[PDB]
Amino acid sequence: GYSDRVRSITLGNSTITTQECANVVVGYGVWPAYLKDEEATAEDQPTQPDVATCRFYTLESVMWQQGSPGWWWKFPDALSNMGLFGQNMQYHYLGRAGYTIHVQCNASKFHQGCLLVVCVPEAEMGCATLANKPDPKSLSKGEIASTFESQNSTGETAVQANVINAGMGVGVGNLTIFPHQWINLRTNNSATIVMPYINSVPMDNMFRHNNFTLMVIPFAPLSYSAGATTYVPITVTVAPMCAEYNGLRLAGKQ
Amino acid sequence: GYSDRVRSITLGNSTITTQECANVVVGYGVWPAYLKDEEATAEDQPTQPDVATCRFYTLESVMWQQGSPGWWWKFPDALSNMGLFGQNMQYHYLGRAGYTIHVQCNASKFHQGCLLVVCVPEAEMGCATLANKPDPKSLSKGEIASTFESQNSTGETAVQANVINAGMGVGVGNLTIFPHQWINLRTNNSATIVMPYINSVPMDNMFRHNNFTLMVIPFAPLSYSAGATTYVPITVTVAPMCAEYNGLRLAGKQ
Amino acid sequence: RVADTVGSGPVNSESIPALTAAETGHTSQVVPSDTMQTRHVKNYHSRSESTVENFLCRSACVFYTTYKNHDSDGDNFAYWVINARQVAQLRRKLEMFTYARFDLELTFVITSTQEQSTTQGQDTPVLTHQIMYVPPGGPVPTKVNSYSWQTSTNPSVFWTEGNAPPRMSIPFIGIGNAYSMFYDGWARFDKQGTYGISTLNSMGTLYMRHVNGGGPGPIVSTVRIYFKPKHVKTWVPRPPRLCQYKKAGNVNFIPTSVTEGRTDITTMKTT
Amino acid sequence: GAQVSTQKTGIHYTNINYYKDAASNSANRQDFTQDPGKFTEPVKDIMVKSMPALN
Amino acid sequence: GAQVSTQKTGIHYTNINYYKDAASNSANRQDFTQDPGKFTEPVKDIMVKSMPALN
Amino acid sequence: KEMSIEAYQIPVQSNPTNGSQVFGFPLTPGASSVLNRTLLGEILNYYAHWSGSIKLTFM
Amino acid sequence: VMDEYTAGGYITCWYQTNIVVPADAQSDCKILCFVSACNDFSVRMLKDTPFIKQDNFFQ
Amino acid sequence: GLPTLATPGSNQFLTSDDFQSPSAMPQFDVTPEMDIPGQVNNLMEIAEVDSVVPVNNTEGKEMSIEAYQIPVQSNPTNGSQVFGFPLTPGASSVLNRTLLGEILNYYAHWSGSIKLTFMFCGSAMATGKFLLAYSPPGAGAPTTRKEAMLGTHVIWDVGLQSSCVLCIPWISQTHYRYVVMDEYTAGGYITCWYQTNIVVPADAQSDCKILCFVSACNDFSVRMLKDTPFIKQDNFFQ
Amino acid sequence: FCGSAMATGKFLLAYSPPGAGAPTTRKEAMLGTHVIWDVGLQSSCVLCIPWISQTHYRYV
Ligand SMILES: CCCCCCCCCCCCC/C=C/[C@@H](O)C(CO)NC(=O)CCCCCCC
Repeated sequence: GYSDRVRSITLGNSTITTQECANVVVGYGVWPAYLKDEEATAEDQPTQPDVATCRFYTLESVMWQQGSPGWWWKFPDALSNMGLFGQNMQYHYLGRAGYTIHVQCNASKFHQGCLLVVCVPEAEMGCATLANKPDPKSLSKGEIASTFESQNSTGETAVQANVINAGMGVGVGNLTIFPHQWINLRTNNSATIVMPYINSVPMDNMFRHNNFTLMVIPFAPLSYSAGATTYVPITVTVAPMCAEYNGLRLAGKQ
Repeated sequence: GYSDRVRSITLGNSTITTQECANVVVGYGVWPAYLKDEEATAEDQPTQPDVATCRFYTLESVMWQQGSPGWWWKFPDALSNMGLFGQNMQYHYLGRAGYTIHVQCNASKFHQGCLLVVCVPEAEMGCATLANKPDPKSLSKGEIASTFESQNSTGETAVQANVINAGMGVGVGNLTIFPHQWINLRTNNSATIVMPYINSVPMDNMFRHNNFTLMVIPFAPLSYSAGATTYVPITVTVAPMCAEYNGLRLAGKQ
Repeated sequence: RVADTVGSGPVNSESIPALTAAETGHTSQVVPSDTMQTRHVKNYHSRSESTVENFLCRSACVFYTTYKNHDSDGDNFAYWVINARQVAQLRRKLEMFTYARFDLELTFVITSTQEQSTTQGQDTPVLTHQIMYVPPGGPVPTKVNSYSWQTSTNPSVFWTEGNAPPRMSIPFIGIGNAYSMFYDGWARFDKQGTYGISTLNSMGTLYMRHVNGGGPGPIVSTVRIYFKPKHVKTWVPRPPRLCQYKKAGNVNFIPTSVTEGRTDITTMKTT
Repeated sequence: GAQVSTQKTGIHYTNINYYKDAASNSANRQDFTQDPGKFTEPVKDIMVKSMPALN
Repeated sequence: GAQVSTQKTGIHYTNINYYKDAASNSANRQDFTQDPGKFTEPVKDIMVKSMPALN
Repeated sequence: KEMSIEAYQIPVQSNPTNGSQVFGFPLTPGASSVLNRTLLGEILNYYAHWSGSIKLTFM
Repeated sequence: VMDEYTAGGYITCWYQTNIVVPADAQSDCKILCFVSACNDFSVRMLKDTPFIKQDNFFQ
Repeated sequence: GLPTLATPGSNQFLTSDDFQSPSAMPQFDVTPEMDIPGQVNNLMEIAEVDSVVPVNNTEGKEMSIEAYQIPVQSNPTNGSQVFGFPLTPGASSVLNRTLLGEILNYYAHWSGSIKLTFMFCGSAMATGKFLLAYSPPGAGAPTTRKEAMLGTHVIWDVGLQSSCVLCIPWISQTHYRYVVMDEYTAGGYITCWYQTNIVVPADAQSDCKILCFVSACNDFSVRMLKDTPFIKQDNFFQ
Repeated sequence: FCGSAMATGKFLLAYSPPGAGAPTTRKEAMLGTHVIWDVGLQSSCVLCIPWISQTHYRYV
């Protein structure tokens, strides 16, 4: 009694069910796990919240439309405001963690469209204006998704959001090297990735560095005939995995 | 991970996939194979093209309509113009071969209709005019399907195409003794038969004799509500199996 | 070495090697043996030349400067802040990986040219240069002769024109367990200020200068720096740089088309 | 105290390191490791080619 | 890990390959193979000198 | 369309005729406006010789 | 590079059986295509990409 | 002649090379080695030694011995701060010039734990409890005894043991930190506060002085050699 | 779920222990114990309120 669509994931007080899936993409084949004494530098004992932090936080939803170019969410921060995760995140200088990203979107057998769900580690972005650097608010808005554009972005300090380049000066159609799954309304329902901690250092600050960005770009525009339900939302749900923290002190960010 | 609908057939550079099927009807239980030294008369060594000839040739398509009475294709000839098969067929006096017939037609869950796909060996047909014999062009038009009628055919040298008798003076509803499968839009998608060499002689000429005729007759008329896609094509794909040839010489046909 | 081909005959099954679900994100391990008949072919081809090591291990110019043999006020020496983003060639190569780790093979090509004057009776001796590396924090030179050129600790190279180009080896001097090619982060914990790789960047300056003035006639020497990664390690592949580069300190770019266009979606006559 | 390795052919070559810092050594090109399973099939679920990705 | 080969006379010489690509090696001149039967006597029929080429 | 994300969208629809062509490009992965700029294309453009089989997946 | 000596052939796609749709369902759709090499693929001869140029040192 | 192919780097002069070379004085008989006391093998054995830190390098005091005298006294309020400086041993006006600082300034990379020792130099009749604390970089710098206390700390009571050893542990995103001041490699903040005001009897000095010593722990190390920015020169000396 | 077999949708069923107020946002509610129920062929989802109390029993 099963279908390689069926699926039940549980972490803490949260639980995910999948009535339509492919498989589950797992980072670079590497499954997340706690930092070993052999790869560590911080000598103080780390905190491992566990259940209190490694659970499923569900960000604000977004509406998909026939013109929607795409969306993205920086990650170390985005959960900066989620329960005890965001907290341990404010009281500590260092932290490291893996994640279980689950993008959910559903239509009917009569709707059609296709989304690309990827996890770009170290997604440095360019500025709309060659001479400057894009301001923080343009880079990430926490749980509020940021948007790509179906054209060139404009001046001052915004990000060069034109989708064709994912704001990174590359060919949008090549993002497929990073961990990803496709949500093809016709056969899909949800996408699930398991990003492990990926960085050139055992641990890092969480407000100063975004070790990866989730992007949801539609390659096959949404469509439907008149009469069909017109509002098709997309919802991102993420869960920290094996979060450790070091260097405790007062809270904030400089 | 399977469905008795799923299906992948490969011969040469060609490959067939079946997302919706029943099974695969196999001749009279007999699977095609090369002529044994014990059943042979021609003493010269035969040619076995193999890959070059035993592959999938896909004939011209035909449009199914709410009135379509049916179609048929004589076979030894029909492939008389297909690559190296047709060639070996022109340069040799004798030849024998089996086949893998695959009729494909697809509609939506909202369309309905039902086709009968059969392989009538030795399908001798009558003339529309009692006193004469039906001319060649009326019998077969190579890759171009011939048509049955929803009434009596007329004069000169045409074939008595009225469907109720399959132009053979029998009850159309009894063709089911010959190898066949049904394409019931509601549950089907394709039909596949494996006709072995069937004849009263180890080998035969290929331009003078049609050892069998494929017929596609609709018993359940196609229908659909307004708005549904109106063009529903049918496509025949056939592949020679274990073709041998004897008596090489110049090419043509008397 | 590459995998050789397997002999394939005709098939008839419910097995669907031709159909999958790309939505999976898993790439198909489909060989030609499936979906078609094949002969047997013992393939000897080797991938030896596409190894990360070989892709990078080749000297490449990363920059170069100038300085005169003469000039009052000192001021006739040059410097350059080590970094690998001022050149298009190599940058794009290194930027095909997010993180990398490697040793570096430094090779310098020094040349001198003489400019027009009125000066006469010129019989110029050999030219000897000095390239001095200055780790970050070290005292930097001010004039062609400030004490700091003693290099009592800073390593440097002395070279006489006419000989084989100078060369040294540098170990993996990174602070972290690897070099970072990109950095979606800031310098300060209040996201104010510098954003980009430019923050991880900090590897000291390189100082060049003539040791001897040669003659009273005006001369201008140029130093070319060549990097060449060795013993390489690479992690997390990335889409090659599509848009042209615009700045050395950031990712900034101006939007570029995915490729070039053709007449129809059917034109074989490619652009 | 040298070492002999095979050459790149379709015979070996002797070699000794003369410097104390391993960074001084030449690039190791006789290397040949490879794992595509990271980039392709990074699914937690092993997929049989003959089977469908949905059942 | 060197190798000694005889010289061209009417005594040997030691030798070591210092490079990793066999293409870097010197020309092999100590070679001496030879088959004239390709160019002369390429007949499917062996001919006896004492005999005639027609009988 | 090379300036838009539509460059990747192959058009398909209901037709009143059979056999119509959908698209076509030459197996010239290295210098073809279509392929040359892919992951495979990009890599190829750093070399001069190539050999092997290719996988084209359609969704 | 594109050398007729080393021509590679042609890749084409055709309608085997027109796209059939019920009422109130989109007739036109889109197909995506992905390219990649098989386990017998290889490359030789290193060279700079013709894809990245430059005019002065960056800043 | 054995066939030779010279490679780049030939006839080159690399300050930090290391080859054999001909002796200008053959068969020279060197004077026998003696056994002088206190031999050093590594510059670290130096930096593991304590030296006084000029914490009160304030308003002209750097010219006097007072630079090392931390002021402390009886207060009419709790929580008042005693002092504070950043964990930037390499380029900090306070530290950089110590034994540890001096050594550091000859390198560019550093890693390890630090020992800050405090010595109370008030009358034996004086009492008081202090809160020595280190707050890693991330949030601002502590400005309350609270805040400071949410960090790594030790509460030092001044009993017969007049010397307290706080111990700044190594806590960084990276293994090493630049010796220069780079915000990427920020080091955090070191602060000290009154846990319980200085209590004194009659006829005993209210104000006293605390001395502070810095030194490295057994896990400390350094990398990348470079000249000190501390010693200049204009012409050859005479 | 008793809607037409052509209908779809994902729901978030959640239980938040007493202590703070009552959730008034999908967020807040989601910080509690929950299950996200997608309506596929399995039309019946089972949330399961676990026993969590300061005391063993609770008054009726
Ligand atoms: C006489 C002898 C003179 C020798 C002079 C040696 C000079 C040092 C040359 C080092 C070149 C390293 C190149 C590695 C690339 C990294 O720059 C990049 C690339 O995007 N980013 C980054 O900057 C990565 C961040 C890592 C920070 C490392 C800190 C040392």
